[PDB]
Amino acid sequence: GAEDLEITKLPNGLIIASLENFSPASRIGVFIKAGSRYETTANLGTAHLLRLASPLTTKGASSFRITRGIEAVGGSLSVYSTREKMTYCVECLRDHVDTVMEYLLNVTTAPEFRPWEVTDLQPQLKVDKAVAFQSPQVGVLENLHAAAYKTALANPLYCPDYRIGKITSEQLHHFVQNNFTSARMALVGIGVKHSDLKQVAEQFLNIRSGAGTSSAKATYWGGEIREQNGHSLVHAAVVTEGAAVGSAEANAFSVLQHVLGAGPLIKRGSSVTSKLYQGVAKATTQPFDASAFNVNYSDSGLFGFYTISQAAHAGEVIRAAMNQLKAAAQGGVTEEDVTKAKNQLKATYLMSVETAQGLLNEIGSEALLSGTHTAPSVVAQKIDSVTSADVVNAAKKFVSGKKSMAASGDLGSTPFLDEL
Amino acid sequence: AEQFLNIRSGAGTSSAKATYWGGEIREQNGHSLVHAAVVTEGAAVGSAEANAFSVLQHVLGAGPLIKRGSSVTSKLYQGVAKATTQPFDASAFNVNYSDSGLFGFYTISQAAHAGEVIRAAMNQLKAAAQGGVTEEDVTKAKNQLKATYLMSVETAQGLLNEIGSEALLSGTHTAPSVVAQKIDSVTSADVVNAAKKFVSGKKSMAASGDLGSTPFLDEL
Amino acid sequence: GRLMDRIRKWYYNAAGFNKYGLMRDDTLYEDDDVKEALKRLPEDLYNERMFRIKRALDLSLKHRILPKEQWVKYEEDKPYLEPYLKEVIRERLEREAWNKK
Amino acid sequence: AATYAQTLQNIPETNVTTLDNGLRVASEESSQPTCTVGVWIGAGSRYENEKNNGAGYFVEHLAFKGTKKRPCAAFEKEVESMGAHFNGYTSREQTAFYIKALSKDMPKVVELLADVVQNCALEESQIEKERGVILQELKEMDNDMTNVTFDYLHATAFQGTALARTVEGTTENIKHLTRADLASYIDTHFKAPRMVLAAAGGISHKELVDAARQHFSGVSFTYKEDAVPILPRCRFTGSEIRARDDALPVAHVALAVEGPGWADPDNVVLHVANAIIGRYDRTFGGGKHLSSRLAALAVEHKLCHSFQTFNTSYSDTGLFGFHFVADPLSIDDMMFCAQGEWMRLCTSTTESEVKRAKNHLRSAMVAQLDGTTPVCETIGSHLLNYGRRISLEEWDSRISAVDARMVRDVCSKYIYDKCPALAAVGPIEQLLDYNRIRSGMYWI
Repeated sequence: GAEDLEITKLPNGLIIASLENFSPASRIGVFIKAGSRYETTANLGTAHLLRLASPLTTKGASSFRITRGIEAVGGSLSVYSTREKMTYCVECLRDHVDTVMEYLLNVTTAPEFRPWEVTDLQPQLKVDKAVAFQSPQVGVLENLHAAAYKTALANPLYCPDYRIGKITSEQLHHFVQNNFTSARMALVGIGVKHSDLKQVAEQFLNIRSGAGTSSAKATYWGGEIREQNGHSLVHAAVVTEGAAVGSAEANAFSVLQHVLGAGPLIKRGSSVTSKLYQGVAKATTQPFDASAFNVNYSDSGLFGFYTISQAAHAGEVIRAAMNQLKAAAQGGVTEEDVTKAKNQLKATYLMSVETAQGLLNEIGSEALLSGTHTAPSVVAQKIDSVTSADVVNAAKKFVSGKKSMAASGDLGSTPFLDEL
Repeated sequence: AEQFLNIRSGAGTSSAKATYWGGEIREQNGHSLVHAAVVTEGAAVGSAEANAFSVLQHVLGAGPLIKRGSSVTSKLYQGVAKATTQPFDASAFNVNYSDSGLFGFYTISQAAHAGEVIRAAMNQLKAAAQGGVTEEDVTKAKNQLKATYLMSVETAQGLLNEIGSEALLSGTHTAPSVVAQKIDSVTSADVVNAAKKFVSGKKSMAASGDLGSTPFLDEL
Repeated sequence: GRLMDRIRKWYYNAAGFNKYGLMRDDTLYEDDDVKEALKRLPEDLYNERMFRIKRALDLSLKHRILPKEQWVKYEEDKPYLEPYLKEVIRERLEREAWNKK
Repeated sequence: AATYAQTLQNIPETNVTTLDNGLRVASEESSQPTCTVGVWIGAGSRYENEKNNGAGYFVEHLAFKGTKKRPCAAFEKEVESMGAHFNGYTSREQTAFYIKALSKDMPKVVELLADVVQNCALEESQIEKERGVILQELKEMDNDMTNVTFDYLHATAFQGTALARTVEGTTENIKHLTRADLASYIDTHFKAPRMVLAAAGGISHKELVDAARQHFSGVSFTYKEDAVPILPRCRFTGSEIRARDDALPVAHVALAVEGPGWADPDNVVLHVANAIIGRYDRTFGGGKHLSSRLAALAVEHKLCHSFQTFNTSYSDTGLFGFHFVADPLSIDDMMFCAQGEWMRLCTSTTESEVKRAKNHLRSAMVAQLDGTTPVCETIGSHLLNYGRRISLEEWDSRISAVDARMVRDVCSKYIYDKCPALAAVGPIEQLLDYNRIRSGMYWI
């Protein structure tokens, strides 16, 4: 056992990916093009509430059976989502796939959003959002997207406060009817035979064809949102419009990322292979952190750096992170740096798929925003095929582009976007 | 004051200079009404350039004088009126601080119509910076200003405030005839210039409500 | 069959709650199921039930009833809760059955 | 397609070969381009004494700051530049250093590992720097109630013994430990017969062991050197420690009885038992419909922010209990229901409950082998604790033999009428009296 990865594409545009790795456990998932991106000032947060609504009664199964049912076979059911993609997946031992499938099917294609259930659920948005925001890390990213854009992506990933309790069963239904359409959905599935996963997608996935609501283009604003809140630590993120998914310039940034440094590889260790880290290190004396920030969205992307530092030293720390970006845009990139990075990137990519979750994600992401599976050797071929110039250019694009900044903490000594 | 006050001498902590940023803070909160304010570095207190703005203020229109009435003498109001159809409000915003000041307009309008309403308020500002100010408008204003000033002192509170404000940021009492002399002594040009300073200067904007149709500072 | 379909109309008038302007569902003893159902009623239905009931209590204390014109007519009686209540009970029976299994 | 039963059988076997110096080499070869290899050492704070407590942790901090063959800068640059991830940890009875890299580099990796455990530089200047760092990590960890509570749980449950100590050590030990003590610790504990080189991913057992013989040399002379030392047993004590700070927002409470220790089979039943009670946290969407009774009650009565059951094992002993986080005014009811559920375990478990508990347990064990690092962790641990690998196929066999009747007997055997160990931190005024708790240990 060890071979293939079939991938049909039914009549209505519903893509079905599949790979049998003979694992004792399966993991099926419904990827969908949907998220706070398609929200309008009128229905903000509805995507978030929908995320928390996965366990509510459906036309085929009740709130009670959904949970007891899945749990009876040691299974699990969860919903992960970004500003533009929502994944509903379930895990369980091979022998229970058929059982767990019923609920996955029901949740994504037959919700009832009964008013009362929905009313009792809403206060959960307050809770859910409260734990997430315990990481300053999350607050600035929300504000970043709100400063980097004027629409679509500018929309927060967590239901704004004023709207908690105001979302309606209508909005949920309408959001689902206009986005969870066969042409926007993919039924991926590790640990199963393609014929089986396909026979399912057919006789049962009802909500047929369509493309429904189309997200407005991602306009770029380039704003600066600051948040004075006292924290001894200041989190700052400065970016610029970057590459989009499957963009040619993408691979370039991803590499400039590792060159600048994106995450430590040695526990409690210093990062020498990180120009950005190393640069800041020579600038400040106290504890801190700095990384290359890089997001690639359907019709846009963000690139820059993210820094955490003691308040009084945010000034020196941010400047440093900048000088290190300019210094790179001016040919401050060795042919070797480009070599090292390329490896760290290939390695990171390859390790990030040992996880049942990691693999399903990789597979399904393609099968949704493509319909094909770029072989690993191909993705490799595409990565190293990035010149030392491409990298220096990416860096240039940053130093020149219009920047947007998001920071939070005791910003008393934190510089403004126009002072960098 | 003497034989009693004790914490004394010096001027202690000095405030840092007022640096100008020119940012744009938006607040999405759902309100059917959107409040927006667009300004630019205005004039300081005690500054000669003050009087000019104060007047451009009345010319553009700053507050109604007739209950439930329309403000014709308000170019800004009148301008916006021709632009939108639904209820709203618009005024000349003007603040004068020790080492700086702010000037512009403030607008309240239904969400969906904030776009048209703010544009209107703008066009009416540019239109004024391009000599769109009659020698009469300058005359009317000057009166509304002198009147407003004079009425704003009938109040025990209003009077003490006026008096005390000078005795603190000065140490003298500019006679009412003098403040009058200073006000009308403002050319029609001064006014058109003030307006220019706005259209050219770097603007900062603050809005809040269902900003779904509210424009960004860079779209004005 | 349309036999007791008459008997009902008879009983309905014998009962007499319609003289208080009450719907059949307004007269239900509020046990657990009924209590849950009531929490599910839309706002408007809920407030209408409330006024009807308060109105009846006031008549009851006064020892009066509504004028004959205002009595609810057998065929115009709204079974506004029966739908919710039927659901609440199935859910319960589902859980009960499942918890034995 | 293929059944769960079969997929379990077709799992590549774990190869183990012992060298001549006593070191054991094991691995599970997969078809993966990326791999994980590292050494799992049977050492930790339990092996420390009152004077070197924290050394093994201090050694964890230097383990990566360079060896003698290649100083700090070089070492890091060499690992970073090959896209390899270097990580590790140290607990009460087990330490580890492992690397995540491409199978291609497997041999160079093994050389790096062996260089780390055998040749730590222990630079005098570095030590003074990690000294301040560790002191900082102490103040940070001091604000993690969950760990402060488990430390206290050990501190009292195993009071007056080695297991009573924390892994990081004391403030004193850290302010004074010497280059010598750190050297001594390494030279005393990091030894072949007590280590295991485990690897998972796309790797040839043979290529592994070959690269092993090459870099793991140090062959012992005396019989003392290759004899694995038996630790003095740690006495358990039913008792409590209450650290009260009403200023803290929520309280943490942990209760536990003495567990059997790695070797014992009952641990399979205990884990099944823990699955019945399970866990919870305010973000479990299942809410009031969760199968776990304690979870349901927690939801229905807002009993706590979260709770977890655990069966922490050690060589000769362990801790079987639960920990919850609740608001000052719900501690009492939470504890009440919790102990209540334990009594249900001993007296009235249902086949339905165990049936479900088993499935949850199966998924859990499978989920513990989701990746190379986790498979490697399992191998290193199993060898060091069971002296061999236990395949999921075996685990499943054992797990499937458990039934209601068995859960009740095992639980009664470890829980019923036992004096527990209690640790409570925070605004705990409403939780109270050991006596009252002790009574919650009997009569369903």
